[PDB]
Amino acid sequence: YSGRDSLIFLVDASKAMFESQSEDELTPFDMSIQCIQSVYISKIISSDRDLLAVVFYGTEKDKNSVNFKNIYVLQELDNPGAKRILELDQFKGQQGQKRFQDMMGHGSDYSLSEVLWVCANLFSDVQFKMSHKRIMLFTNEDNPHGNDSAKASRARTKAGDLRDTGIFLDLMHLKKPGGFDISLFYRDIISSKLEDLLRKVRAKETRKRALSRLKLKLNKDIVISVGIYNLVQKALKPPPIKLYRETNEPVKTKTRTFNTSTGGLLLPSDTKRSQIYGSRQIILEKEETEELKRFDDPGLMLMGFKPLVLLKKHHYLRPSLFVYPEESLVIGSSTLFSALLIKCLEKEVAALCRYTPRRNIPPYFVALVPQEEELDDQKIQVTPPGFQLVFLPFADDKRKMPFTEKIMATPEQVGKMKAIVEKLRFTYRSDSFENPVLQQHFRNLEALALDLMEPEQAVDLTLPKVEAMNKRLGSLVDEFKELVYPPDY
Amino acid sequence: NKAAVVLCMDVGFTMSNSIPGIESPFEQAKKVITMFVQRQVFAENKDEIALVLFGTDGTDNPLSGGDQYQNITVHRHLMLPDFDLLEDIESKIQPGSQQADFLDALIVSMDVIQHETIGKKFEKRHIEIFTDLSSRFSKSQLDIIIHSLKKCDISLQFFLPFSLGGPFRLGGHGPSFPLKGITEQQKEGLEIVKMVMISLEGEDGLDEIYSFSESLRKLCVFKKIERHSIHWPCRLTIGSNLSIRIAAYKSILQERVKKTWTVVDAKTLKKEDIQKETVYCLNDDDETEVLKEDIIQGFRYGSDIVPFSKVDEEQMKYKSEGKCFSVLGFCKSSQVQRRFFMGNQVLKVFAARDDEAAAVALSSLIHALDDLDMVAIVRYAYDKRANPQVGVAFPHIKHNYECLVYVQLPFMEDLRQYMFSSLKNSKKYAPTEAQLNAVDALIDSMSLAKKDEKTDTLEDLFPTTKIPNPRFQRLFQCLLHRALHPREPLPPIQQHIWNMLNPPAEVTTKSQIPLSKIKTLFPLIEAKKKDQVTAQEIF
DNA sequence: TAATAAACTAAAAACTATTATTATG
DNA sequence: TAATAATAGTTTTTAGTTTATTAG
Repeated sequence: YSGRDSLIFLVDASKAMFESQSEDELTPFDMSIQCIQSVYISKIISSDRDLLAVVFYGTEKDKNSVNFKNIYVLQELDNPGAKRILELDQFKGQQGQKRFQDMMGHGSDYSLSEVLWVCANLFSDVQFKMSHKRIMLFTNEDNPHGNDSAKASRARTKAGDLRDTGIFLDLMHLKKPGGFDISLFYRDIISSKLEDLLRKVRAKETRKRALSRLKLKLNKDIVISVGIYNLVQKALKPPPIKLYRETNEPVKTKTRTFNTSTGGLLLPSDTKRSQIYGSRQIILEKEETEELKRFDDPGLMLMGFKPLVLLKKHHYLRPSLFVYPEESLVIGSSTLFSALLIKCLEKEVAALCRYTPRRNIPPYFVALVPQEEELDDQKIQVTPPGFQLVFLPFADDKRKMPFTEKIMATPEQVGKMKAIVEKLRFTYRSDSFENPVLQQHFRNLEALALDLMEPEQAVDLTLPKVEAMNKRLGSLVDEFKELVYPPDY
Repeated sequence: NKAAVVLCMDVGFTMSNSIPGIESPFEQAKKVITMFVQRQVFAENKDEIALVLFGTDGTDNPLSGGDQYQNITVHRHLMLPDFDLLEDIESKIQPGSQQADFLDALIVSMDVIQHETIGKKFEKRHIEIFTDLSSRFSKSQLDIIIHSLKKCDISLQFFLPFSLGGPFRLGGHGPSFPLKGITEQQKEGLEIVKMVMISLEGEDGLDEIYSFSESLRKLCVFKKIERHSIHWPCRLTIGSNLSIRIAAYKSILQERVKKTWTVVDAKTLKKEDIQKETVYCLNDDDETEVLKEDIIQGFRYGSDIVPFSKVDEEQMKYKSEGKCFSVLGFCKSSQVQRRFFMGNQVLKVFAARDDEAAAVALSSLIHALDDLDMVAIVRYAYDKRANPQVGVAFPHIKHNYECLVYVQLPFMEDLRQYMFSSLKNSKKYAPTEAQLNAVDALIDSMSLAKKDEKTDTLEDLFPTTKIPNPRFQRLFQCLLHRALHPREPLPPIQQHIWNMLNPPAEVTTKSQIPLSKIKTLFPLIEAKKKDQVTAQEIF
């Protein structure tokens, strides 16, 4: 369903992060700032529908709607805009840190209960459907000790209250993420890992909803309603927009075919459609064109059953289409969808069917292959139970195959290249490869939105790794070209 | 760049009459040849046609063989096809009352082909059989016909009222036509013609026998016309040192329409006064015309727009480097999913000819991966402009030379991640055992694969892949109706269309009772969204 | 040397978000 | 006369376009 996963970062300012443990490593402060930059970046080009906010405590001036001390907001919850990154990023670096020490301040006291309360109030201000609320904490301390334990008590109360409210808490290690000197007080508040939040995943995007609700038709009489899902599809560069030269404003577009005979534009009635074959000018209306295209009503005209044992596996027309039963016209549909899938042992017999995605479109044939549920050991479901539509080829599809059967290789070579290939094996993580192009586009767009020239050219294994795998195997393949004359020359 | 077809037809009396239900095989012949020829002409094929009528009066044939090639009349000789011949075929051809020798028609058509060999590029050629094998013929012509076919080298195609192998609907998906109820005259005719054609080709000729019904369903009538696609030579080198040069071939393709639809004036029925344009006005509180050349192509980034001119992208885009078929790595054949295949075309891999070292190399590779059940990963690069893909390549076995199936594979940003409720364990929709048994009854009662003899005897009761896409034939039929009848409305759906698409009726008849048990066992409801014609001609 | 892959255009549907009807007073 | 009840507004695939760019 709809909803937004708004999130807010909370950063400590107690001067502990202002120092990098007197070493080469980045300050905790600046590492956190870089993390925030990374999250904005990964947010803008993933879903410009969330909300984000950043507030610093342990401060000198105090900015907030509630005039509380030691609390310094910077951005109330908003859609992540490039302006946010512009303003934030000038605070990073050693120079940004030292000039931030003065433009705002440098460390102070605070009271954790107050900052928690302020963040809660900040969430309350929003006027949207908030799907997931999260406050993730950036701090270097362990806990307040040189305070009254009443402060700690108030903190515990407020934390429990927020947990009641439905507010989800996270905490990040700053001094030595991985050093494991935290959590002698936070053991009962929250319910490192920030490197993950850093530049590890980017250029993503998400969708939620379903495809057309299409009628499954098994007989002329009885009915059954299902749902269609397309669990994969090519991502394209998002469509451009036509600005001005200089107003940077989208320009309108009135658009018709015109006629020189008169100043009045053409008319949809006046427009006619035709095809030319020399002596033939077949004159048609768009309407009769659609009538030509249409054959029957949208739905799944069931053809019959075919055992999975073999249909083919080398043919492909379109990406597969997941099916999930759903009450669309008829209740208890999942009642008939409860079976056909529990045991595919004899249900593997697939379902040849006639498919019609929408109005008037000439149907194809679809292989309604059942795919039973799998469970991941983390109680995670991927490839949910149901069906995948494999589009079925037609006779006109199988274009000409030139016939060339001449020579089979000698068996002394087949085992030898078996030894060759066996050395290299990649598990094929389906997430291990990426479209370089859209990602490059994204990084470019990030560049122009800010003062970055074009400092992004990283490869993501799209290029061959054999630049090192060549020596990985060594050179056994070279003498393993026992073709005496090299095919190359 | 050229093909030659010659249509010889029987116009006797047996063509006129037929068993009821098994409609006149001559009308089957005319319909099949009609959509054949209109496909030829619509596809602007660099084709060639000769039309001959035998069994009719006179001898339009150049040679009557000492008045022995009698009743053999060429109708429309070797010239570029037009609607004249097809309209004559569908309409102006009428049933006759006498016959001649079909073999003589064959040889004179071959002679016409021989006559039309000069001045025109000569590439290929075909002959097809249209005779119900009840005419009168000799038996000593086997030598001359076998020598002509073994020297003049014209591919043959057979057709029959029945097949080599009420309920008999039209010859589409229905019960097999009898192969033993024919007249004996047709028996010796079929025997001798099948002997001569197997002598032409060989064993695969035994499968080359077809019928009007087969041409209706299958595409053998259309496979004798063909167009090869261009090679795509590439270096499939594997590694960093050795090199393999091979070629690429588009194998499977979403074959769409190639001919567009111009937008036409209703009055002049022309295009000149129809100029399509836009002005690119500007959105402000006031309308303001702005030149098309006053614009920049920005993008929606964050909550604003970053102007990104072409001169920008052209020099920040992904500078790929040439076509390539490099290999990334390897994984198990299980480490792929039919749900995971991606792209728009299966591309088949073949070793480049004239380089047999590559041939043996890939033969060994495909054999090895077949042995290891191991699939490969390739970065598929097309050119200097197409962005690269990542795709699986795995062996495809066959009785002939094998091949390597290559398919594009998705990317990490291409996967769509949804969650679905697990209905394998439904506390609200757990299927009843009566429902389960009804399900089993439906599964077993109806099926579209005939398994028998336990000899891997897989025959599809509804073989789909041999069907073409009906949209094209429907388009063509409407084209004929419109161009021949300037003031007539659109024709009906050409029931043959459905007949091709209807499933075998015996299946639904046998499984109707299981269907009745389903309709009894399960609860169903209805809802809105029914669409209808609003205003109707009541009369 | 034209195929053709890609950028480019409408077009239909879902998931929304809402408004006409009664209802009962 | 407070209770519902059809409905149009965003995205989004699709899919026919048009367009370069190796090619004979």
